[PDB]
Amino acid sequence: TNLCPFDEVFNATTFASVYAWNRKRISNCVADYSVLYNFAPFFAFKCYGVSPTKLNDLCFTNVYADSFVIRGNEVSQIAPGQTGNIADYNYKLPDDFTGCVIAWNSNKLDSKVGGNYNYRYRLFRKSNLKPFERDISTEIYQAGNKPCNGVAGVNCYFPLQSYGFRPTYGVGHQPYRVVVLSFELLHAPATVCGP
Amino acid sequence: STIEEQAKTFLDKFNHEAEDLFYQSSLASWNYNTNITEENVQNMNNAGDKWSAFLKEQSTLAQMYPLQEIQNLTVKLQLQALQQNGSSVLSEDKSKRLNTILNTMSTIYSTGKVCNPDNPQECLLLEPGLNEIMANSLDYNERLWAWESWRSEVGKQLRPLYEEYVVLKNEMARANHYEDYGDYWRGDYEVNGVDGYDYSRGQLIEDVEHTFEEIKPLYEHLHAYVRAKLMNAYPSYISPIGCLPAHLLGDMWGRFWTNLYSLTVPFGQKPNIDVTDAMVDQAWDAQRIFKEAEKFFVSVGLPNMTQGFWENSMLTDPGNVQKAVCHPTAWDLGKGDFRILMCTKVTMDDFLTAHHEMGHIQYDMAYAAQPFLLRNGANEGFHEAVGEIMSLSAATPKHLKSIGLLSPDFQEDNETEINFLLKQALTIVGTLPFTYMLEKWRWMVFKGEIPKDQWMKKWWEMKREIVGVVEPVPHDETYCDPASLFHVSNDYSFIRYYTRTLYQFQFQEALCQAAKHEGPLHKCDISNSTEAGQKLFNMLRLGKSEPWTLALENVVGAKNMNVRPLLNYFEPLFTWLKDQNKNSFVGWSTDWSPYA
Ligand SMILES: *[C@@H]1O[C@H](CO[C@@H]2O[C@@H](C)[C@@H](O)[C@@H](O)[C@@H]2O)[C@@H](O[C@@H]2O[C@H](CO)[C@@H](O)[C@H](O)[C@H]2NC(C)=O)[C@H](O)[C@H]1NC(C)=O
Ligand SMILES: *[C@@H]1O[C@H](CO)[C@@H](O[C@@H]2O[C@H](CO)[C@@H](O)[C@H](O)[C@H]2NC(C)=O)[C@H](O)[C@H]1NC(C)=O
Ligand SMILES: *[C@@H]1O[C@H](CO)[C@@H](O)[C@H](O)[C@H]1NC(C)=O
Ligand SMILES: *[C@@H]1O[C@H](CO)[C@@H](O)[C@H](O)[C@H]1NC(C)=O
Ligand SMILES: *[C@@H]1O[C@H](CO)[C@@H](O)[C@H](O)[C@H]1NC(C)=O
Ligand SMILES: *[C@@H]1O[C@H](CO)[C@@H](O)[C@H](O)[C@H]1NC(C)=O
Ligand SMILES: *[C@@H]1O[C@H](CO)[C@@H](O)[C@H](O)[C@H]1NC(C)=O
Ligand SMILES: [Zn+2]
Repeated sequence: TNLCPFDEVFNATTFASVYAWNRKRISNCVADYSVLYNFAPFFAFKCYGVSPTKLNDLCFTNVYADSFVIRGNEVSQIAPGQTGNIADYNYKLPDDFTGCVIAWNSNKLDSKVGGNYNYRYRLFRKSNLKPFERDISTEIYQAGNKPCNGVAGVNCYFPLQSYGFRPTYGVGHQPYRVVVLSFELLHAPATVCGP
Repeated sequence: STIEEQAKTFLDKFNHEAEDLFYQSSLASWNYNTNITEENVQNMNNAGDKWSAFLKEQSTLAQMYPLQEIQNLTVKLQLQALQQNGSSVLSEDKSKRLNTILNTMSTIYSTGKVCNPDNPQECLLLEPGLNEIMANSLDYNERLWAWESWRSEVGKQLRPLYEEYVVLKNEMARANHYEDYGDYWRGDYEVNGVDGYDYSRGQLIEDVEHTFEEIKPLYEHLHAYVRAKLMNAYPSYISPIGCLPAHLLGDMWGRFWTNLYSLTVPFGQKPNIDVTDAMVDQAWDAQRIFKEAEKFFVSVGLPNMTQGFWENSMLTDPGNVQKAVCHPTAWDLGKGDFRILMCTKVTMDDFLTAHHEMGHIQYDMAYAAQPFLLRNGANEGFHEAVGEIMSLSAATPKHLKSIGLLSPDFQEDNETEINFLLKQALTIVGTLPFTYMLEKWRWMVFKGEIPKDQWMKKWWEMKREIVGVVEPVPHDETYCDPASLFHVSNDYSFIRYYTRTLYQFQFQEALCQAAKHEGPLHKCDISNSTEAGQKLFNMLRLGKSEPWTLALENVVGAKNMNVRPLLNYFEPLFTWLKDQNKNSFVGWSTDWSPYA
């Protein structure tokens, strides 16, 4: 039996940034839900449309796992119907989103003395994004009524900004590794489910 | 693309960079204050230089969004803070001269060294030395020698620099669209734009004088009592109807009358409440003190403190291996970081200082959600007010009885209440006239109502008339007595102490009324009261986002600073003083002088 590899997403050495998050599909395998209940300190295990205990055995078509890390007081925006910097310009979830969100502290792994400036998010955008839409553009955001021609200056700002995580930060500014799951059903026969 | 959106986006960037830069600077300063070394001082200096350069660059770039076309009243204050020119608007030579003058004055004050006229080398500085003489000595001549020497070998060297400093600061203030430096200083209390909560910069003087007028009778009675009890220690140096000499006030400048309790005690045979022995005989440490104060804060509804406080904060002297500055301060590094630096000992004074610093930390945690520029008190007299009101409740006998440091069968007599009230009055009521007089003199000098040749004359006339203190030796136009104080040699304000003293008792009275307390206000404990905690937290969370008038009304229900709650605090002491002063004279005569 080929078990669903729910062991590389939760145990990766490095995680992606908020503005460019990884998405690895899981299919053609029997799913388990015990290798996920470990790592006892879990900041949030909320689910929408499904129950955690009921999630033991259901048949679906494809499972998507998205990997990124934000600060402590931003997990609240990984929920449907939320507005903010991470919801508008980084990751939007639909109002009919079905799945669960898992968040846990990662201060030991993702913090360095002197700062960790390898994790970046988008600050300003000209508009918003539809659900499940990414944008890796690095153009200059124009805050005025003249074009900057691609160089920072007056009314010209660099969009991305580093987090600068440090081990001495508070619980709201500490890094928090977040994994979301989306369950979809198609006309194809259901195969991705365990015994 | 209106100006409002350009200001909004610019403020967002500025905040997101300022958090990181200020965190770096604060961490460097904290490391220096814990580790006194050369590498850490170099790192702190580098971080401070980077922060100052970034602040100057952003302030220069933020001047292009005029205030007249922005209507939100919350981005108004951020842009007002960022657009302050300060010394920047000046020629390079003038700014260099101003900085040189300030550095020279600070160095002269810090490296002040007077020498006794008997042997050339045993000279004493201010701290220690002269302070110990002026605090713990009863000799008339030694105190006079110290008082005159400090103002003759330090103040004489500050007047030529102070004149040029006044001229340059006045020119800068006028160039910054003000009328004088005093108005620039008063600008902190200014409120403009909000209907019904406005406060002109000129209204400050009127309110201060109006409050001092009602202060006057209690201070007169306390002055008479202190003079009556000071004639016993100095039989042939004080007139029964005259003014108090300036070198017998227990302090170098007469700022506080605290050191006079040994001579002006009402009932000497009855000791004050001291729980140091009970603290020692119950195996108490710094951790227990801070846990008890945290429990007291949780008792009123305020939350626990972060897990990071207990690990990253130092509460004891490291030892001889390390060197740290033993000064109790509350640190808000930002980004969820809260630390307290204190060399805690097993003492009641440290027990109350812990409550003070935790009140500071609670205030800092209250407005953590505000933008960076608004993360401060409502005005310059709000943080210390919270500290005092948080420390006042901890010294009540019932609070000490509830936590086990007082015997359950300890009856409180009304004599100890009088002793405690006199102790409080010697340090709270005896400083308001001094602060008011100093600030009024500085304001009038900045305005120009006092010409350069009448500085000392006006200063001593005001001290004789308002405070009730007379110089022991005549002073001509070469001395600069105001410059001898730390807050004048170094550029700092002084009205904040008066304003905070008047706010703290308003806050205490409001909270005690909200706690359904019955009896005198000086016997009030706000423990086990959620209503007082909510009432305080309603104002604590605003920060600078609202005018201080609204913040004050959110707690006390009054639109303006008052003096009635303070007089209610000292009502039993006032009645006792009136009874004891029936055979004496209340008031003073300006004419009498010790050298007359
Ligand atoms: C603050 O209150 C606590 C708890 O007291 C309880 O709650 C009150 C609202 C009131 O209803 C009391 O009657 C309750 O007992 C006090 O802690 C108690 O103190 C008494 C001393 O008489 C002691 O016998 C209890 O064991 C304590 N309970 C504990 C520690 O859980 C505390 O003393 C009060 N603080 C004051 C009055 O300053
Ligand atoms: C701070 O100083 C700068 C100049 O150093 C001021 O900018 C000038 O202000 C005057 C005032 O009318 C204008 O005429 C100029 O056009 C401005 N620019 C320059 C380059 O001179 C600035 O206004 C000052 N800040 C405040 C709040 O007054
Ligand atoms: C996660 O990674 C750590 C680091 O090697 C490892 O010790 C742990 O066993 C891993 N857990 C799982 C469930 O893979
Ligand atoms: C800084 O303090 C720590 C321990 O508190 C230790 O590394 C050392 O005493 C100090 N560092 C240096 C470089 O002196
Ligand atoms: C002021 O700006 C803030 C920040 O966007 C906004 O939330 C608020 O609504 C503005 N004030 C008014 C009255 O719209
Ligand atoms: C504060 O901490 C104590 C002990 O750690 C705990 O009993 C109490 O519930 C905490 N208060 C809150 C509001 O979490
Ligand atoms: C204290 O109470 C006693 C008892 O009535 C009373 O005689 C006395 O006047 C009161 N005041 C003082 C200052 O002792
Ligand atoms: Zn304080």
